[PDB]
Amino acid sequence: SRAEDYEVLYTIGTGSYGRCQKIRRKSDGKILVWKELDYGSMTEAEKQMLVSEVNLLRELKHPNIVRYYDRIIDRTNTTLYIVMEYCEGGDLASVITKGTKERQYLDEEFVLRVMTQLTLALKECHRRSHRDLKPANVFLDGKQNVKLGDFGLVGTPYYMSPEQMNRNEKSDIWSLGCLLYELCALMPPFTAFSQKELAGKIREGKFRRIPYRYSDELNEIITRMLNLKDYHRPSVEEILENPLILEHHHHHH
Ligand SMILES: C[C@@H](Oc1cc(-c2cc(-c3cc(CN(C)C)cs3)cnc2N)ccc1C(N)=O)c1ccccc1C(F)(F)F
Repeated sequence: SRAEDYEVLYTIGTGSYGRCQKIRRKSDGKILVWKELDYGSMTEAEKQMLVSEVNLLRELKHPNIVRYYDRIIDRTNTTLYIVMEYCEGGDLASVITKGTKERQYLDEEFVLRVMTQLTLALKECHRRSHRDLKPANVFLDGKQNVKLGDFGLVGTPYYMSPEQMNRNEKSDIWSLGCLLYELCALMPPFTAFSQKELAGKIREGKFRRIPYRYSDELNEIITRMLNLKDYHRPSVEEILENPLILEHHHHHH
């Protein structure tokens, strides 16, 4: 459990937060990644909070939750390393953006994967009661698995549920609703330039149908998650009972 145990291959992302690197475990050669965080400029409280958060990541083990492996302390450089599984496919935001650029929609089969495995991510999270559902916090591994990251655990809040927007597990369904709709449409269900305009549209509750390449069945379910009334949204359970969702849409080792 020392930085010396891993070798850095190269950097994937920079912050902000700090830095994310693809690394290799020396004992076996397993490819992982770790988040870098320089805690040198933090008070004692912030550091007790940070330690508080990290103890959480150690608790969740689930095939659709980005897997925590290790936490490494380097008091020399005041650097904290959080080591996790490598998700070779990246985040969903990039996939959506890529989709926007080369003007190519994604396959319904892919949406069904994301819909299925993330609904199971939720179901796990609600049970342990968190993480927030947005493209940036959703990762893909090398095996068509879909994993939820730790974000949440200036910009327009596109995914804000009608009830929040105000003063609930059903609020999460809405957010998931917005995420799949964006995966299909390559754009959020409600767009605007100001939050106030946004708010006005969300209270109206209208949006385009997702593209016609997507089945009425898919459209209907996403549409149901975007229902203005929280109690009309399908629960995690009604989502999974849907005829669209099959075994091969689940995670695989
Ligand atoms: C800050 C960071 O956080 C997370 C990163 C990962 C994660 C990302 C990746 C990526 C692979 C690639 C493709 N590359 C081959 C070109 C782009 S990103 C690989 N393994 C990972 N474990 C997973 C979870 C989190 C998290 N915060 O929970 C993050 C977040 C969003 C987008 C990029 C990053 C980055 F780049 F810093 F890792």
